[PDB]
Amino acid sequence: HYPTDDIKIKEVKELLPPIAHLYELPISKEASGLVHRTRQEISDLVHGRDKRLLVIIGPCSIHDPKAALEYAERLLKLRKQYENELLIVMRVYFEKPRTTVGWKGLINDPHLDGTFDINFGLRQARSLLLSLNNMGMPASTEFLDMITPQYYADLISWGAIGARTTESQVHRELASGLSCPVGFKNGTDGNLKIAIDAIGAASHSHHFLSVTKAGHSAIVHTGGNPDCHVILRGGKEPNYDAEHVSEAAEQLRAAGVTDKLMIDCSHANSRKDYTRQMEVAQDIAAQLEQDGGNIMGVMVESHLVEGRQDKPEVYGKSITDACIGWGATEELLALLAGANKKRMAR
Amino acid sequence: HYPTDDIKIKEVKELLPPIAHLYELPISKEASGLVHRTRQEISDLVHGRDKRLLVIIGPCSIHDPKAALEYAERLLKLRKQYENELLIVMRVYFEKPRTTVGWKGLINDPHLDGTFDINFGLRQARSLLLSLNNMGMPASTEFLDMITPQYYADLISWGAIGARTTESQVHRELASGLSCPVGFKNGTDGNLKIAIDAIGAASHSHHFLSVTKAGHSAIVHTGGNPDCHVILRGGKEPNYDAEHVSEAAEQLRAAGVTDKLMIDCSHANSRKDYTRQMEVAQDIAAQLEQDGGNIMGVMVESHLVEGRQDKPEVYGKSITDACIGWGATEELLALLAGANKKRMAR
Amino acid sequence: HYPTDDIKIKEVKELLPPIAHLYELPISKEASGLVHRTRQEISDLVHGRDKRLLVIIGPCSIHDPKAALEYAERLLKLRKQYENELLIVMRVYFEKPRTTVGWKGLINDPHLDGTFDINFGLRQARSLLLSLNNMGMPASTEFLDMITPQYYADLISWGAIGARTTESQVHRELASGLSCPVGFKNGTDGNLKIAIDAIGAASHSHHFLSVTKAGHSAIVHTGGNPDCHVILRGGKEPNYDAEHVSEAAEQLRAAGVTDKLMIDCSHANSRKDYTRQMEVAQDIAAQLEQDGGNIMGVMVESHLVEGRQDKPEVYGKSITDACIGWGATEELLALLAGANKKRMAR
Amino acid sequence: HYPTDDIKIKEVKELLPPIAHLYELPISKEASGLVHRTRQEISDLVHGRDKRLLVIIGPCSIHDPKAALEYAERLLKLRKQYENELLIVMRVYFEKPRTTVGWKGLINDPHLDGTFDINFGLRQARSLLLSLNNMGMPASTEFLDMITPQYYADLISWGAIGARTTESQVHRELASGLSCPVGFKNGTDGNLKIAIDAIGAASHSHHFLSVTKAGHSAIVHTGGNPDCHVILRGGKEPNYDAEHVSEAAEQLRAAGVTDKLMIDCSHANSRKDYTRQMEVAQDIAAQLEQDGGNIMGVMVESHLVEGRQDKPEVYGKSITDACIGWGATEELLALLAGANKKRMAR
Ligand SMILES: N[C@@H](Cc1ccc(O)cc1)C(=O)O
Ligand SMILES: N[C@@H](Cc1ccc(O)cc1)C(=O)O
Ligand SMILES: N[C@@H](Cc1ccc(O)cc1)C(=O)O
Ligand SMILES: N[C@@H](Cc1ccc(O)cc1)C(=O)O
Ligand SMILES: [Mn+2]
Ligand SMILES: [Mn+2]
Ligand SMILES: [Mn+2]
Ligand SMILES: [Mn+2]
Repeated sequence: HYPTDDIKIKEVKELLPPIAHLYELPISKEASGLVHRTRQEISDLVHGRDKRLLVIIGPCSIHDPKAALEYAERLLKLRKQYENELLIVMRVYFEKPRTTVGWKGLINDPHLDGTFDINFGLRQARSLLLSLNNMGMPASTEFLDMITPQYYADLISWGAIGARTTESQVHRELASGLSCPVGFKNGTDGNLKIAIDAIGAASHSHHFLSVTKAGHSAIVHTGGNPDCHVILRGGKEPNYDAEHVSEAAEQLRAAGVTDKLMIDCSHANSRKDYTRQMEVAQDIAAQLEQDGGNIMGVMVESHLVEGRQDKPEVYGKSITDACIGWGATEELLALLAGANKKRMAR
Repeated sequence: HYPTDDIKIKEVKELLPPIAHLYELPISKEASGLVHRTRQEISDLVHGRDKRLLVIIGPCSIHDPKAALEYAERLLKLRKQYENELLIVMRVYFEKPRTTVGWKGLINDPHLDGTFDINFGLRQARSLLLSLNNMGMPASTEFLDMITPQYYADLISWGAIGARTTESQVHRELASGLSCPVGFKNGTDGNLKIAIDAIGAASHSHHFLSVTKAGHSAIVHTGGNPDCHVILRGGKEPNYDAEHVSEAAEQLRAAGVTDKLMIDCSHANSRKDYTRQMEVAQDIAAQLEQDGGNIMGVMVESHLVEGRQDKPEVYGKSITDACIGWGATEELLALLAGANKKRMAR
Repeated sequence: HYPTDDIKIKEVKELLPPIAHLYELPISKEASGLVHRTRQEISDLVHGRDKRLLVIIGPCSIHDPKAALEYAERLLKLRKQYENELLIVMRVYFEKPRTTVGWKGLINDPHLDGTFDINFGLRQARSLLLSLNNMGMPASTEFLDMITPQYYADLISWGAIGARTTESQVHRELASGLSCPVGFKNGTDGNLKIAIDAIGAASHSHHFLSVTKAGHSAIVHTGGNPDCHVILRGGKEPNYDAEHVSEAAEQLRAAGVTDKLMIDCSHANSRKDYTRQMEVAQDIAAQLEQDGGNIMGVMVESHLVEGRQDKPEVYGKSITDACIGWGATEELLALLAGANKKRMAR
Repeated sequence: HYPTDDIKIKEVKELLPPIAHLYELPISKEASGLVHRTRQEISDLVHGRDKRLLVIIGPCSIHDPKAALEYAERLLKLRKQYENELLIVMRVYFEKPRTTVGWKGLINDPHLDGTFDINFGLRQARSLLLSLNNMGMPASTEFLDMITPQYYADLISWGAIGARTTESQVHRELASGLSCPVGFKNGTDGNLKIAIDAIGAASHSHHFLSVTKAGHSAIVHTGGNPDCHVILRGGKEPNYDAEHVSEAAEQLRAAGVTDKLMIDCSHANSRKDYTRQMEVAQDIAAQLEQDGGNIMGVMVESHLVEGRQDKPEVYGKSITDACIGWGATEELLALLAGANKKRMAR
């Protein structure tokens, strides 16, 4: 026969199934309680029942777990300190999607050297998330595929579907069966309709393909996710100001979905310049003081150290998108806490 | 000890692995030969080694195998008759992605009644593709997820990644290991950079998660797909005309990827009107007559009977997007054949 | 770094999982009814609620399914005719365990030429069992390992654990979770304790290692099989006469298990002389006339044609142990039917 | 559709696949060398190329790994002390086969409380075996089924098939693909032919059903095991003396298999009284000092503290068959080393 199968495949390696990771790193009672509780709390924010600000804040991507747990220990103090004004949740993204050839994230390539030790990667990803939850810091992440969630979704209190996948039917179907609340980002060029469309789609029951905990191909029948919302992350032009929030909210009401939204201070809203995250946060603060009824959260890309680097030389310094440092982070959260205390008190 | 896992999952059900369907419906010598040959012949059009026009043509979605087989028998005659000018490959899409609630396609819901007998669907799909190839008709389809291809990619001569997934990293990774040439559509609002980037991305080696033929979770390390191209399919504005082809070509050369492209006569370029497909085809024909050096194919939604219908009452009429009928198909193909006969003789 | 794993293994090949066979050959409504009620009917014989005689009768091993179906259609007329006196179930054994190099049975080597096409054999075995049941003929078999049952046990009305495996803990555990009544044979040298112990063991809950329907290693927690009994099949000397029955009954009563047993007319009771099966059946008929309260069934090795052959040249003639032909079978059943008519009438 | 499938199954639970354990506890360089060499050294005894006595000695069953490690540390000193005369390998059996309801072993029930935590049991079993090998004590075990060996056979230098399974075709097939040398015991009533038949059978190639390292059902094709021998373990009467050895040797040569055998000092050769293990060993000693040409090994049930316990209330005390203590073990080994010194020196 002429060959027709796997013509462009170098290798297919079997993967340790989720149950193997679950046996080594079973979720503890206290992590279980933190996740259940934070999921519910976030849901209240999504549907306008509590007026705290959800703050998803942390590195662009995790490239070292030691630095991440160190970051978490500082953030934990602010989480407790601002607990009446803000619901702080740590951003634990293992990979930034990239068009150009480059590092594929911590799950994919934990040794940062192109050896793609994914079993170790997933094991590390789960270990980190259990430790964070065990210390009192809830975690959030981006789900890029339909398989990785079986390894650690049980430890995630909030999920994101990125700008590049919000329109994708299979990612919407995934979101409809995710145990956590989910935010959908507007398209890379500013299209908001696709995120509005996605919350619609994700609240309904769907079927997609994936694997069981034991690692076998299966059909997943989901119940719908009622806790979805939009994230404004800019486009050609930023979309974070009051007028864009207003238009967005009107559109969400017309589609019959939640008009409470998140604003990303990073990415195309900061123009890929980390020193502008603070500008976006200040405008949001202004919005919260005047009115700001439709804002329920913000996203901030933050690290121990500011900026970015191509190689992982410097500890707690991003190797993907540039972040603000810890000093600026304390400044940003004091401000948001300050502004939302006034909103909550009106 | 609060629950955190599969909170919004109604059911998970095991799927028959690929090997079960490969065991019952193994590829034949003839089907292997046709797939292999057709994939090569198409790559030749992609890289400009041959100036025949690839015509991806057939129903919007397959909802009846008998009608598809009948359609194929008619198309076969014209595939042979035009074989020196056109490379005709049947469209065999099992689903049409959509945002609203509705029929999820032949793989997901073969009984067209909401039972989701996916084991049956996947079986019928492979059976139809094996039959089409055995009769002399090569097939093409859209790959919407990372698992379904293990079940029938071996029977597919050309693959599409739709507008909604072209920017998705995991779909680009998938394309990088598909055995067939792959077309990337421009975004739903007419964005071409995502498809140009996708070609660049898919030519490189990647890892993604999927399942082995035996249905177990796995790491797939791909080789890169050197045979990818863009498909112009409209957006806010149609992009089929000479001026758009030339803008696209310029952008492709500047990214250092192939400047040969496909034009979808349907969907947003026809504005969802099936009678405008013939208009787009004539415009393409006129370009091939004048120059048209960057056009390597077209896409046409065609069935035995023209139009569309909500319920599958009429034999051979679409229940998804509207199609041209057999009569206009004959004329479209005869038009494109003659226009390309001239381009070829230059 | 020395190799320590799989030193003496030539190949490990993956099987189609049971779900693959179950999907091609699902159990029909009618086959389900037959299996359900025959298991119940037999259970009534084991615990003494009904005085009909279970007759397990058919070839030593199946090597041709067509002969087995032709055998089955003749036997069916007799199953119907003697249904008030005899409960006739066909023997569908796929393999005779042996010590010397030879044919490994219809599952292991369905093509009978040493190519070990196990996927094909499991398929053929299931199809044969399905067709038998669909025609009205219940089936029985011997379970030699802990994995093959997942492929066809749903089609089996009565099971044997052979003389060579009755003492094996893992086989006793299997029996404890088999859906059918099970007969255990006495040891090759005549030891009855191992079968009495086996019945005891198998009535309890156990755990044993096996495979799920999807083919994954699993732990099976069984509930106990309350329907087990012994089979007197001879030893150094035959054990079929009234004295031996009576000694067995007492021992059975002493271990507090059912004192109804089965007598195998073949094997070491006939001493591998198929013409003696008739004399064993005549002894049993006499016991039934006189009393025989502890007999609930008999086993008989029977085919279309008598004797045995080394190669499968002659149609419907055994390639394992020698069987009685069809004419002698008619006599034997008539003999047993008439005798038990009088036992039942008392 | 009446139910016919799994009627008497309480629960099917997925088991961690072997690879999961092999990932947490990979074999080390040193353990590899110890396993590889010992297997070769045993092969040499089996085939008469060295006259050292193989000594399989250790607890009847392991129920505490701390005690097993302490026992091993003491045994190691003797292993080295007597290395020129004896090859001391540790008995590391996890379960003892039972007809009556009892503790089902360390693998099945590591917590000694009916929780059947088999994943943990298998993990513990592997861990113990890896530790033993790491400190320089090779290990030996009974293989009771066709799945457990995938989890630790790589750490085993000698395997036993017990009296209850020696006649079993599937265990013979298992043995034919085991990396270690294998001993087959004579039947529980003293039948030697089954063990002689077993060696014959196990030296040829076989197919049996099992699971891959990845935990999926598979067809195993073995190469044959050339290193099998019998074990004399008594029956209705003891079989350990010169005249039973002589007669066994004769039947062995006559069947064209190795006439070197092992004698079990325990079980039916001791009358199930641990105090008579020594009297058996004294007889073997006398045989060696006169001739003892056919003896290549002995088997001894020994522990730190002598005797049995109904429940595990004491350190280093058997909870299954009764074992001689350390004192009696020092004396037995001295006796054997001394007698065998004399055999080796002529
Ligand atoms: N386990 C995920 C949902 C999920 C289920 C099955 C899958 O295959 C994938 C994802 C959660 O609890 O959110
Ligand atoms: N088998 C596909 C490539 C592929 C391989 C593995 C997967 O999991 C998915 C897709 C092809 O030949 O095109
Ligand atoms: N399926 C078997 C019982 C069984 C279940 C699991 C196994 O792994 C083996 C046997 C029956 O219906 O009798
Ligand atoms: N792994 C075993 C042999 C074996 C192989 C496969 C199995 O499924 C079972 C046992 C050994 O090395 O001795
Ligand atoms: Mn980022
Ligand atoms: Mn369409
Ligand atoms: Mn027989
Ligand atoms: Mn013992």
